[PDB]
Amino acid sequence: LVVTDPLTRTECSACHMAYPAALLPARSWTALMADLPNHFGEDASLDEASRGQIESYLVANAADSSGTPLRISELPWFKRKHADEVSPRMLEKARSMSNCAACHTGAERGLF
Ligand code: HEC
Ligand code: HEC
Repeated sequence: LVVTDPLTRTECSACHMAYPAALLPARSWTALMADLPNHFGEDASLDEASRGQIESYLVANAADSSGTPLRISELPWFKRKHADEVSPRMLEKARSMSNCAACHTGAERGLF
């Protein structure tokens, strides 16, 4: 779906779309939030209080929440579904499978 949390939407849309919490399990969000200085080659670090607040939201709304991958793009379903649907040229043009909006026009609205 859609990141509604203002702090998360603000801090985590700085270099890419704000990935919805529901897309990763809690342990993956915790892992990512624990090493923001070394976040996929970039320094995404935050002040501690903010880090904990964002992490709490992500964990509470995670894929395995009530009611260790680091990438959505490495999940079993993701690999399986995109293998059929994405040409090598589509991938070349989008530059990375992380760039959901290059292919999904409604990504920022939770529409895939
Ligand atoms: C720039 C300084 C960044 C900020 C701030 C945040 N992220 Fe990031 N993220 C960044 C890069 C360079 C990448 C790799 C992109 C690529 O093409 O390989 C990522 C990737 C992610 C991912 C993985 C996407 C995927 O392939 O499935 C996630 C889940 C992610 N980032 C989350 C995330 C969060 C929660 C952030 C705020 C704390 C955040 N990112 C900030 C660069 C930057
Ligand atoms: C182009 C290079 C793409 C990028 C980058 C991402 N996606 Fe994608 N996705 C793409 C296509 C052509 C399709 C098939 C469309 C169809 O209706 O059949 C998809 C499919 C999905 C789906 C649906 C999965 C299913 O159960 O069938 C989802 C949920 C999805 N894509 C999500 C997604 C995310 C989160 C991305 C960034 C991390 C992302 N996609 C990138 C093409 C491309």
